[PDB]
Amino acid sequence: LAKGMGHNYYGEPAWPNDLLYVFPVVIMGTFACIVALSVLDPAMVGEPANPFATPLEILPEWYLYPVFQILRSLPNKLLGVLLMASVPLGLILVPFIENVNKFQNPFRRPVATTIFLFGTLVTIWLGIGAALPLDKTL
Amino acid sequence: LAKGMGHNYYGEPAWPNDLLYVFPVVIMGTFACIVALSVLDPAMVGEPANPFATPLEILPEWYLYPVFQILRSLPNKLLGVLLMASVPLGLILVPFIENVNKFQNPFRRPVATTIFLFGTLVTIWLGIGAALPLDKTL
Amino acid sequence: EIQALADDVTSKYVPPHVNIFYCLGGITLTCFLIQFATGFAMTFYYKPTVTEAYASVQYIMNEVSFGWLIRSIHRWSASMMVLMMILHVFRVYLTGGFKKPRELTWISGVILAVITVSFGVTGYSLPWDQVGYWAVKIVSGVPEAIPVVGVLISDLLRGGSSVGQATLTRYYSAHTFVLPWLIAVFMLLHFLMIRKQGISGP
Amino acid sequence: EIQALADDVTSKYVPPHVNIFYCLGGITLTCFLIQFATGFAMTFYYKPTVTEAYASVQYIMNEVSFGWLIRSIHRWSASMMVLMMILHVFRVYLTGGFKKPRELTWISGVILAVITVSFGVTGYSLPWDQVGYWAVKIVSGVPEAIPVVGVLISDLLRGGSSVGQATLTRYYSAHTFVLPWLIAVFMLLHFLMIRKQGISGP
Amino acid sequence: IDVLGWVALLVVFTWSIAMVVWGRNGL
Amino acid sequence: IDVLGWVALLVVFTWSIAMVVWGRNGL
Amino acid sequence: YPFWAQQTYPPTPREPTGRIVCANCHLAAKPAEVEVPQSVLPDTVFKAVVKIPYDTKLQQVAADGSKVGLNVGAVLMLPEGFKIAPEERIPEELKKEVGDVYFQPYKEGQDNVLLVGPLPGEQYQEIVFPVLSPNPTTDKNIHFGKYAIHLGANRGRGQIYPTGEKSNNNVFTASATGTITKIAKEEDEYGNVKYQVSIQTDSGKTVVDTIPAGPELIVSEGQAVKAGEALTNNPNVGGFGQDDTEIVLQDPNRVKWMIAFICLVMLAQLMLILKKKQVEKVQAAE
Amino acid sequence: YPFWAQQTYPPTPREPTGRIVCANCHLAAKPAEVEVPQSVLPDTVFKAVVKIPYDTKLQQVAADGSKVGLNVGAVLMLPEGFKIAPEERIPEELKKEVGDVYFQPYKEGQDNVLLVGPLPGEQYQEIVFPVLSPNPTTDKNIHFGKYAIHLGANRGRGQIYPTGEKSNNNVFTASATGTITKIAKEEDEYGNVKYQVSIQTDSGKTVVDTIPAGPELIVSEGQAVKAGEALTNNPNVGGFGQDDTEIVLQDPNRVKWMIAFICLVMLAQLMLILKKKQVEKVQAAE
Amino acid sequence: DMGRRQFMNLLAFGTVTGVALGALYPLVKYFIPPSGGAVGGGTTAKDKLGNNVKVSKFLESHNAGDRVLVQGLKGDPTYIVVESKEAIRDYGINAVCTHLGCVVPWNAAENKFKCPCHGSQYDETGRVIRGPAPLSLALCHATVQDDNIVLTPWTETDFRTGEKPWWV
Amino acid sequence: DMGRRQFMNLLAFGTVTGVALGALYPLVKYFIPPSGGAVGGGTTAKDKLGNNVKVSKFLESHNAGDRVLVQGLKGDPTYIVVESKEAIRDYGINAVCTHLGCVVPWNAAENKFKCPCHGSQYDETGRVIRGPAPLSLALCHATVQDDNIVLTPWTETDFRTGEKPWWV
Amino acid sequence: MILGAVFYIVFIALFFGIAVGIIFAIKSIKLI
Amino acid sequence: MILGAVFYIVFIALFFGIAVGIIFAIKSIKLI
Amino acid sequence: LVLGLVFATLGGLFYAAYQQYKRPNEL
Amino acid sequence: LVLGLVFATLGGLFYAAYQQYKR
Amino acid sequence: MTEEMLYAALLSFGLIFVGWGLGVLLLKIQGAEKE
Amino acid sequence: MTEEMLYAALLSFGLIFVGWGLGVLLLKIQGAE
Ligand code: CLA
Ligand code: CLA
Ligand code: HEM
Ligand code: HEM
Ligand code: FES
Ligand code: FES
Repeated sequence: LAKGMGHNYYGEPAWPNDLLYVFPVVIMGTFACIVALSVLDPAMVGEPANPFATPLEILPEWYLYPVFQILRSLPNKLLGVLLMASVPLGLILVPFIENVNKFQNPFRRPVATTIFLFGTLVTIWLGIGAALPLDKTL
Repeated sequence: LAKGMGHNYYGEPAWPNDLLYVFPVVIMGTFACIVALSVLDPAMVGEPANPFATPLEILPEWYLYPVFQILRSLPNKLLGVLLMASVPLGLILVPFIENVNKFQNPFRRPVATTIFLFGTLVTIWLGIGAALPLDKTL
Repeated sequence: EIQALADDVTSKYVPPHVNIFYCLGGITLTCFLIQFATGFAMTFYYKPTVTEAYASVQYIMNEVSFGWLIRSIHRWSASMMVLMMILHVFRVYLTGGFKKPRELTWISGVILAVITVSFGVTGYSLPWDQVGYWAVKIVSGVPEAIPVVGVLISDLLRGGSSVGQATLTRYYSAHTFVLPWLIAVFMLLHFLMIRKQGISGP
Repeated sequence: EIQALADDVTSKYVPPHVNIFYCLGGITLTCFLIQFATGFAMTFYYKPTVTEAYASVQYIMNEVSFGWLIRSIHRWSASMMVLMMILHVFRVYLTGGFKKPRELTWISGVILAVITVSFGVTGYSLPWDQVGYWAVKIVSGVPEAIPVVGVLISDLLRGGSSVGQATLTRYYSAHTFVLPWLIAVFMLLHFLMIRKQGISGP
Repeated sequence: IDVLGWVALLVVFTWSIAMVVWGRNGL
Repeated sequence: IDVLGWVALLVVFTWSIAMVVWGRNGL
Repeated sequence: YPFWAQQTYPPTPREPTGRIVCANCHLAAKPAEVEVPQSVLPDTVFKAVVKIPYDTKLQQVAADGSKVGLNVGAVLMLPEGFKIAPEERIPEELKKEVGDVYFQPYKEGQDNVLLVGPLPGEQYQEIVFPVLSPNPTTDKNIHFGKYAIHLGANRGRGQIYPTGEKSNNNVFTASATGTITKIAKEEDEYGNVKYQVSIQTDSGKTVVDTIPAGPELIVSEGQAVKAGEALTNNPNVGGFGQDDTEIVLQDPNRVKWMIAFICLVMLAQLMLILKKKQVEKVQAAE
Repeated sequence: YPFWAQQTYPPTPREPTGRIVCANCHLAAKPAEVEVPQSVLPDTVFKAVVKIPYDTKLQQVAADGSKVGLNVGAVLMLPEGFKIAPEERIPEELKKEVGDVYFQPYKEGQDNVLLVGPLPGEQYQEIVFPVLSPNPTTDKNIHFGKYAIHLGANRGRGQIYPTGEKSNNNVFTASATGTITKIAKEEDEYGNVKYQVSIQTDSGKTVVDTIPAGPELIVSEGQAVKAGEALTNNPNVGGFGQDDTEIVLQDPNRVKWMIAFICLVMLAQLMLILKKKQVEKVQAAE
Repeated sequence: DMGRRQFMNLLAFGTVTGVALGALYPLVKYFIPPSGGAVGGGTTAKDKLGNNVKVSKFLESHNAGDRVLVQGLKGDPTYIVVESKEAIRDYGINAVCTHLGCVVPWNAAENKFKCPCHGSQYDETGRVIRGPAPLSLALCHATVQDDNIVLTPWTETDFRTGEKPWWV
Repeated sequence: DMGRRQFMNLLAFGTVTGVALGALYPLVKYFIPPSGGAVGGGTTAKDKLGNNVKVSKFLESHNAGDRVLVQGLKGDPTYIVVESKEAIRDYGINAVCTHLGCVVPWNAAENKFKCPCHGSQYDETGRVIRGPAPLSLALCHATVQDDNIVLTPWTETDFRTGEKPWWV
Repeated sequence: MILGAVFYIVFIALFFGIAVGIIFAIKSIKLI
Repeated sequence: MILGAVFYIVFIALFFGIAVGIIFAIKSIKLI
Repeated sequence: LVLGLVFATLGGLFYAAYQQYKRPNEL
Repeated sequence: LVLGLVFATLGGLFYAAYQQYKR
Repeated sequence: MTEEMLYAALLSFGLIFVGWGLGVLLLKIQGAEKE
Repeated sequence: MTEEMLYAALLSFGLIFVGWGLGVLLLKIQGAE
């Protein structure tokens, strides 16, 4: 379903409009799951009486773990700061790094994949907290 | 500038881009006066609220005067409410009313102008809340 | 510079026939842009609460570097946007810029005016001063002149009973969250629906 | 009828290729749309004073109509948007989305992630209990290890030299005024710069 | 335990309706 | 009073600069 | 008298509502104005005219009931820090020639809230105050900005005494809903002369009352039922009037920069129309 | 003992920091767990297992210093309103067969905060609580939602007495930095048997000390300078452990509608893929 | 084969919109503001100089109709009053101006609530003798709930009308 | 005629940008929060337990090692202490290990301060042991004022080491 | 107030402005 | 927490999802 | 009990996905 | 005095407009 | 308290294949692109 | 207190023409076609 006009580069072949009619299925599907959840497992509350009273864990959002597991690991400094800054900035440079490859496809260049997988392992591994299984152990 | 083929109800004859280079003049000009008037007539800090004491002036900002002069004039009801609602809604219908001169602009049309001027008089007159009893005035 | 360079050249589009008062539109807009900035700036020191509302305002005046100025501008620029918008209505009206080709730009217009007046009305009460606290007290019942839905309206705008701090809570949400998103939406339509002119000749 | 003739029809076009994980973009977006709504809904009862903050939250849970539900959703959908965004990053990374000419769609991308994480970080502290009040206490100094201005940075984010009175005020402004306008601007670019294709094939 | 003892349930019900609402209109 | 005794002033100054900065580059 | 408000509501001269406490006793309304410059530099002696107008002509019934002249009074609330200039900072005619009475602070300390105890005649329909503006530099408890000033001007005797009793400078309605038959207006003797009354309303309870000297009588016998209302006159000819305003304690410093900026703006604009438009020859060539 | 915390910090069993007050005396750490259902309907008797694990084997030095068995203790903080089910609401084996000790409220009223005074042996590495959930319907001071539950489990004797003095169930370091020459480990007589010491550190101040019965000795004479450190053994073999969790007081009412909605969603979706996509024949014709 | 009947979707989008409203219902409810009966106008009897308009606080003080404000009924005025018999009065002239909405003042002279905003002159009981006022001032009760002269929500038929009150 | 010199605009846009910064300066200043000047902390009596705090109260139980926090210093929490002879302990440490954000924990055992969050060790007078403990803890003075104890805003020197202060 | 008149006339200058120059504006680019 | 694992694996399912079906995906539409 | 269903409703509702899972057809 | 200038600065700054005016 | 997520995670993964299955299975009972 | 705006208003109107003037006048001293 893809001929020769205004021909070349990149574009559109088959399934036009009405895919935007399974989208509502996705949206409803997304909502539903978040709704079922909020019910079975709601939120809660905690303090506003004594801020002189330090808790002892500090469980920031789950996705601030790898970064947190870093910040607290290497002796403060800015290496951590600089290091965690390397996550977003380091990314911004990727389409400049792994940027060669045209005719092929994208899953046939290991000096990316390998690196990717590896980095998403460190990430996980670092996903750890309060003297949790500790940076060491694994 | 202007010949024959781009025909319709819209048009662009002379002065392209760089008018958007007097705009900054306008913007600076707007700011300056607001800033100037801001230092000349600094924001006055008023006295605190109290639900028990009320009277002695209270007017609704200002552009709300005509509307306010109305609401309080005619014995409450919804005639006032309905009446002030008539200001915005009544307007939305105008391009439908004074819109019989599509083959010719409605600006010389007095049965518009006259009405416009007239209504912007009432508006004014109503602005100036004016001391209730003698909120007679013109 | 390509990567989607295909449209870029779409720039210095097209000219003007006869103008000047035709600057009202952008002026009013400007006054708004001025409000968004100075308004935002105040969300860093304003506290939407009956107890701390009034105090934070004085705090801005005498304590913050230029608080008195950011606020003063906001107060003026506000009264200016409205003033300018009225004049823009004149410009437009007296010149039949609503005629036929463009009437939707005008309606979204009237809408923009209701959004704009609403801004002032909610913001006017934020310094929880008497004028602002009693002006809200007075406009709260205005809508009660309607059946079940005339008081539901009022109950929804004030917070319930009469004028609590929920009134201030809802008024702040409205002034700094709601209204700003609406005007942005309608200034958005109002501007896009523009590829317009008017009254000219050969 | 068809008065609405501000240039229309033939909008019915553009065919697709072969994907299945190319939804993580819209999902994440959806989770956001969900946050904007429920988030906004809470600006009507959440009172951000260091004295009132905590209380208003319970008020939403216990004393408010579905408050417990609007908030519970907001809490989940938040963690979901972030979760989904990461997966979207995977999809993209392992699909070669930031193609030859899409590198800008990817960078605005990384930007969108920093905005999104920021949301959680500021909102996490808003109910002002201990986990949220101490997590902010702990992340405030993080920037002070950066010379030249690292402290200025910290002093500007906490609006002071210690966590408190203004930290919550700036954090609320950031979470409900600033951050939302930024994500809207970058989702805006991110989506518009999608006047290109995407995959590979045979 | 009733994850299946039950999901196996809820799931196939809406599924039966699925595989059946098919036939219904497939005819 | 000094609206003119003064605006007439401030105004013409930036004006002189105007009419002059013209010549300056008009040459 | 102004002294009366001080003694009656000693803490503050104005009710939470904004109405000044005079109106409690001077229930007749008449004009009132406060004239102060839009703004004054800090530590500057300036004028503040409290106009309490009323054409000299016309007399009010004095305690004795005989027609007499008018005397004025007031209460002025300047913003925090302002207070009258030291006798030596008051220029010649400038501030010293115009008005010269005594400004007593509502209470020990409040030098920004003065009662004009002195009750001048037809000479002070003007009354000028030479106030000295504060200095936010020498006083860290004082800041610049726009602030409010309030006024409560009076003239003509009060209708009520701090004693709780009413003057003869108003109306003494009747006690019963009924027809009176006569005027028991006899004199008295020496240090007093009442003009009693002989109301009837014989209807079961046939009562009569007492009206003081001063207020004239209009109707009586034959009719005048009403309901224990309108005596037969209200000699009240003067009253209270309020007016508010605001003044800006200006920091010449703020002005400079705003004037500085303005010049950069006008200047910055000049360059725009100059370079931009006026240097349009390029395509102006083809 | 649990009874000790109650008497020492009577108001609350947990410090503002979250650490339970046991750790003040039982400074050795070991595991601890709380097992409660994700959620329970209101007014339902359910299980709450407080595991305080440790392999039965191994003995601690008792007061006399002889090796003895292990005894467990704990403190449980259920959320507001929860309290143990009335003896009659506790099912047979279900709740009544598993664990049977005495749950004493930390203080008069607090039925949701129980001390497991009773200090069972190797029989209670489990310890089950049959608690009864509140009802927000019959109690308008109780609401549904997710709430927190806390645990402080123990085992093994404490290292400190409420008397301020320490037990023999911990190391007793030396007093002086120096070499000891002998072991003054004589017995005693009757209701006691200390194992004194004869430290030297003759260096100017030649001091000796006192070690109690129980902890073994390792080094002594000839060397053992250090600095008034390590006695010669650590008999402490048990300790405190905490664990937190949460349970949702669920309103079956909430679930119904969410389940109702879910079905409308799945159903509303069915109709979508059915009508939309599958009914694509129109152009599927050309 | 002869399809051409996407005239059923008036069911697909039918049930969809169905889900939409279902989910929108609670959100709308959420925005609608809850019950109550106190919080401010609860039960203390605040004042005008720093006290409490009660019974054994404001029983043996009044005389010719004394005006001091307790609090409010969902946000309104309150008192303890008195008249021509020497005893707090049994009724509650809920002084919420019925015209535009200002707290009206009481004149112990003209014995007419001379509201300043627009000039309504209700009696010393709320009887607007001269407008431009709509209906006389609001009302309530006049007792106690133990030490506090307490009243509460009004639905007792007005006496100045005999028939139902001007807001029942 | 020979124009072609829009090489001046390096002045039009020059002075424009000029206006831009001028207007931007105060906006930026505005965002730089207010600081101190005389340096002093205006207290809302806060307890380590959340309620009003008074002198003789927390100042009396100081036995060998009392360390509980009250409404303290601009971020830095203030401990209340006394020596053995129970005299106004001339030091009250703000458990301020400016390390990674936690409040320095006193030692019920060491009487020193051993931070658990990240391993910082201290002594009795705020004296760090080694590390991750950054430096020696900040000290205070010893005084009371009408059941309202008075310590003062720090910018001053410390005797534990002898040199000008670092923890001002 | 002060601005009371700032716009009471700034707008009248405006009206005249449009109503004047304008009627007479395109009233000659296509008049006779 | 609960979600702790909701995404600890929802994402691992995702990875497998793309890294698996994907390498092998276009690894045949243009492989040999 | 009822709680069992609830999650069997979340786990069972993930079915949303089960629909795209089928989404691919022909055009 | 200085105040005089200030407004002569507002009235005098209205010049902004005096620039478009140059159209 | 790990075992609460340990089972919580296994479910997210698996269910994916359970859904995937029914999808495949669904298409199969109606006609799935065999080529 | 009207006389404060009465003069405040006259200024807005006039200044317009004063500005307009200098604009015209400006163009004139450079070529207005
Ligand atoms: C080798 C290949 C490799 C690959 C393919 C990846 C891939 C990925 N990593 Mg990762 N990583 C790697 C190696 C790799 N990593 C290594 C070697 C390290 C150790 C040094 C890390 C450490 C790491 C961390 C710590 C994190 C990731 C995360 C992530 C991903 C989620 C994207 C995101 O939302 O980030 C968005 C970014 C963040 C969450 C970091 C916060 C950044 C904020 C504080 C500052 C942003 C500053 C701004 C942009 C800089 C301006 C500078 C100015 C001068 C202009 C992701 C898909 C993130 C994740 O999994 O989150 C749930 C995450 O937190 N990685
Ligand atoms: C012929 C042309 C013409 C034109 C172009 C205008 C133009 C304009 N007029 Mg106007 N007018 C005219 C003729 C005209 N008028 C005539 C003939 C009359 C005589 C009766 C009036 C009487 C008049 C009055 C009395 C007022 C105006 C106002 C205004 C303007 C401000 C608009 C605004 O923001 O209001 C937006 C809305 C409001 C100010 C009122 C808010 C009302 C709320 C309570 C409800 C809004 C309803 C909402 C849509 C929901 C509907 C519910 C349903 C049950 C009804 C405006 C730009 C207003 C003004 O000058 O404001 C500064 C004003 O008060 N005009
Ligand atoms: C003042 C110098 C000024 C004038 C005059 C003016 C005019 C104007 C017109 C005639 C249009 C319609 C344009 C068309 O059909 O091509 C128009 C449109 C927009 N304007 Fe404007 N404008 C003046 C000033 C300003 C200023 C200072 C701004 C603010 C940046 C501004 C903005 C806009 C916008 C936005 C539009 C929308 C245009 C579109 O969609 O094509 N104007 N303006
Ligand atoms: C899951 C059913 C799903 C798929 C598959 C999918 C695909 C998809 C593609 C291929 C694009 C590219 C569009 C283009 O090039 O013009 C795209 C873009 C957007 N999507 Fe999507 N999408 C799926 C699901 C969803 C859902 C549920 C939403 C939320 C309503 C959503 C949203 C968006 C948005 C926004 C865009 C940008 C579109 C544009 O710029 O035109 N998607 N999606
Ligand atoms: S508000 Fe009192 S008469 Fe109108
Ligand atoms: S903050 Fe105390 S040791 Fe790290």
